[PDB]
Amino acid sequence: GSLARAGKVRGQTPKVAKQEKKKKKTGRAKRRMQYNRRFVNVVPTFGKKKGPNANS
Amino acid sequence: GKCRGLRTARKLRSHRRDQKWHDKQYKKAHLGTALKANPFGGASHAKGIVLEKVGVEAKQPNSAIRKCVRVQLIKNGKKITAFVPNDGCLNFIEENDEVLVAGFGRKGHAVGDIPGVRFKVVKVANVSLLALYKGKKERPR
Amino acid sequence: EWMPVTKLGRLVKDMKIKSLEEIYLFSLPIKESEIIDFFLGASLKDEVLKIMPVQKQTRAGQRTRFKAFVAIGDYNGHVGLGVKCSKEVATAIRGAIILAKLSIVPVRRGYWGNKIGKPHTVPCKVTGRCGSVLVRLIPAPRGTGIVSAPVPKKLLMMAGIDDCYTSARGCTATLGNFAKATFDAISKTYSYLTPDLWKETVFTKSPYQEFTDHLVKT
Amino acid sequence: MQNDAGEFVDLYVPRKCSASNRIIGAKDHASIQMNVAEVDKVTGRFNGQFKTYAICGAIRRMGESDDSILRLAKADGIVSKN
Amino acid sequence: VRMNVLADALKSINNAEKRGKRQVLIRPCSKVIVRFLTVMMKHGYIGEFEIIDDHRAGKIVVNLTGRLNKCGVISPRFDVQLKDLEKWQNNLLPSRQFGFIVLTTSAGIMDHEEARRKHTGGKILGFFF
Amino acid sequence: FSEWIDDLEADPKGKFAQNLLKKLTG
Amino acid sequence: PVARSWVCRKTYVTPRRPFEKSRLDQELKLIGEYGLRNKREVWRVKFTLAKIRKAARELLTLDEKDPRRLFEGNALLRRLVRIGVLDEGKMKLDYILGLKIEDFLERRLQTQVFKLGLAKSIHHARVLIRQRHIRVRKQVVNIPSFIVRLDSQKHIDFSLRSPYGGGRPGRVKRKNAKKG
RNA sequence: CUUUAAAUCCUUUAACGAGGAUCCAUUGGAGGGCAAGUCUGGUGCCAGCAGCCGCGGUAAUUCCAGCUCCAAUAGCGUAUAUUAAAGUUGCUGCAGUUAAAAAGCUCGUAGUUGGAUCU
Repeated sequence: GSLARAGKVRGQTPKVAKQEKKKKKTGRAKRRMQYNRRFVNVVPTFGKKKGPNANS
Repeated sequence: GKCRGLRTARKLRSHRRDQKWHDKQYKKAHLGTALKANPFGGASHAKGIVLEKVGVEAKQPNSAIRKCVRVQLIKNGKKITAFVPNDGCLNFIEENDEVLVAGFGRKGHAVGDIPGVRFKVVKVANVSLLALYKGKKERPR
Repeated sequence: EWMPVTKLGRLVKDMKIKSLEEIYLFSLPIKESEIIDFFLGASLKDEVLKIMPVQKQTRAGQRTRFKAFVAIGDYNGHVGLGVKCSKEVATAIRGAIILAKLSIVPVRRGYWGNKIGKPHTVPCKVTGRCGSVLVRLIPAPRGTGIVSAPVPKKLLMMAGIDDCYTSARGCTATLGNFAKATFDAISKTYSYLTPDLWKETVFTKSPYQEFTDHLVKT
Repeated sequence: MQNDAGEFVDLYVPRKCSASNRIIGAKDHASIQMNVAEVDKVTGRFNGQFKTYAICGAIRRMGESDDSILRLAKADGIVSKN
Repeated sequence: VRMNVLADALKSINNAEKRGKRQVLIRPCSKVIVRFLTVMMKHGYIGEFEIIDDHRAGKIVVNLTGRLNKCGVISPRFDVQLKDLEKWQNNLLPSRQFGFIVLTTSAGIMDHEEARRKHTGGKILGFFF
Repeated sequence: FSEWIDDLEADPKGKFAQNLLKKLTG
Repeated sequence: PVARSWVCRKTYVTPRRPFEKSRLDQELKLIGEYGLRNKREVWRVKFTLAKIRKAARELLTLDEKDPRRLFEGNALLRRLVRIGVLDEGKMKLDYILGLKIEDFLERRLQTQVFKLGLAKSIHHARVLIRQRHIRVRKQVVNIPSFIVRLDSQKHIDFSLRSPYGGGRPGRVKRKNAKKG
């Protein structure tokens, strides 16, 4: 029941700096982009209905 | 069966009113013993002073030491055990500092592994634990 | 190539039966899914309601089979439900699709208030029961849609019901009983005697009698 | 059956039991539709006509299909009085 | 003991219709029972019936046409205004296209549609569909 | 496609059980 | 005591199920088709349609010859055909129940100035309205959710001070022409 | 200018004001419920996560991070109280053989209920 280890994993996690990327769209433009990605073309599909974040 | 008569309104209402007392939620919310035994006194949050840091052992299926703090509430001097949610967040707490403590989300019930702990620390030294956790704010000096 | 095994299958293949409704009119059991493919197999959509792993305890382990609950039906006036259990999920789904085709029933649609246009809701309040699960369908005004849980909503949409109120009681968490109860409620739509069905029935020639010569000579 | 405009909007008109008038369902496989051959009154032979009686599966389960069919035939003149 | 002879009559009719019988015997009879049966008949739900006169209280042999789904009594006889009639119709009737709620009003015993036509409330006796 | 079906039959009551059963149809 | 009025109301309803995939796809399709900003606009038009439908149902449960039914049904149908959602030939109470959400979304100023050829797309229509380039009759209208009446459809011009309809060059054109 | 008792704000006019248009949107999540990754690195029943079920004991879809993804969006999370969900207070409309439950058994006043019949 020792409290000696309290920030063990967060303390020992190798710090990685977030990259620099161009800003995401906001408001109506982001919704337009989502609608375009999901309803305009069938390029990102396979007939198997894969997921948006498929790492395979 | 139940009474179905044009003049049975009094009997039906009385039966409903007596039988409501056999509902645990109704009896809890309409007796006053639960309100008087509630450490917060019916409030949503309460400020207290940390008396010590404790490590509560998780329930039997799991194995961990949940970092909590014994805090004495300013409103009534009652001693409670408040969970310090995130990791390394017990390091942000020092002895005899003021912490704002909320419920654990289950309305007087223990939550998850932590046995008998129904409160969690929300603020320490007038700074939220989440602001200290993400580096947004630093402990007052 | 479909080679019929029953008299009804032979009559359907030889274009003697002109619709599913003549088969329904005489309550004949449909035992070949190719009949359903012939009559509706251009608008039927299938949907796997659930894959449920069931287990049988044995001496040296649990034998695990998978039960596929699959709803089917063109989204106009016809719906079926099929439950098939097998050691393989794909085989279970195939069997469940076949069984849902075999159990397709006609759905009677009615009007909530005034009768302008096509029927859009159930003709009356119907109730289906399956193992403590009670599902009640109540006629709803046009444009309200299906006010139901997702499991009965799928079947009500595949039945062609445009709008309907529903009530559920019991252990609806068991998807199989929930689906079977709403299927019973849907199938009871045409078994309900409403005053527009009081007209005496004009009996016609049954498919086995009206094309007996064709069956003999083919 | 009928909408306001008067056109018939049903998929089909289910038949009713000749005994109980209750609707025979689409998956009532214990229901029967039996034809009784009509006979020429002088020759006593099949004239090509028949009387059609539909009995639902409930009546057949109750064992009342015999009585119901006998009564339907009696009312049609098929069965002699008494 | 026996109370609400209309309840017993409607229960007998319902149980006989469930059994597929062509006739049902109702005893004892009453003015309310006869009026309810007449309201039922004008809508074609039961067909003709005969009142057997025994010199204490009547009996009724009701011919049954298998058009009746449910006949029921509403006990107690709640007093119903024209405003609450729609709520009662929604609760008790299977559809807005058929089914009748029978009420006793000062104009007599009649279905809910005739009560609306005569612009009167009353006490709900029962329903049939 | 059948990848989820096949990995489900390996461990019907494993860690990746509710996920795969839902991924089949939901 | 203050003269202030506290009368207000929420103009939308949050869905009961937050993560229903079919509802998400339908709302996203509406948003993309009509160039809306968020789900709250879809829910707003849904709330207006639902309130109209509820009023229509309540009137329909009345007696046909009841004077309140005549008066309020006539007013409701008149408003619906005034904003163009309801056809003048279809002016019965039960024809209100058959209206969709796209019927009301079509009457938005954004959709109208996209349809009348004023903008190249629906998002260009939104940015045109928000940038004070569109006027209804003589009034410069700045709200894309502005619901256009039938009698106001024929007057949607390109403003008299807009660079597209009034010929005063904008900041960018003037600044570029200065360097030229 | 207008506003207003001086004023401010909104509205109106002119000037300057946008290419990382850096004039840089966030809050929670990504096993199921419940939408969205068994991608990579770290840790190794520890630290922690987790409303619930559960994840973590060297290949963690669940901790800590990076990336990517989705949910609402100038908002979003948390605690408490409360309403619906709850037909889990049941008048509508629940239950009481075995899941919680009919008094050991009758009598009995108030209470509730009460057969046909009169144009």
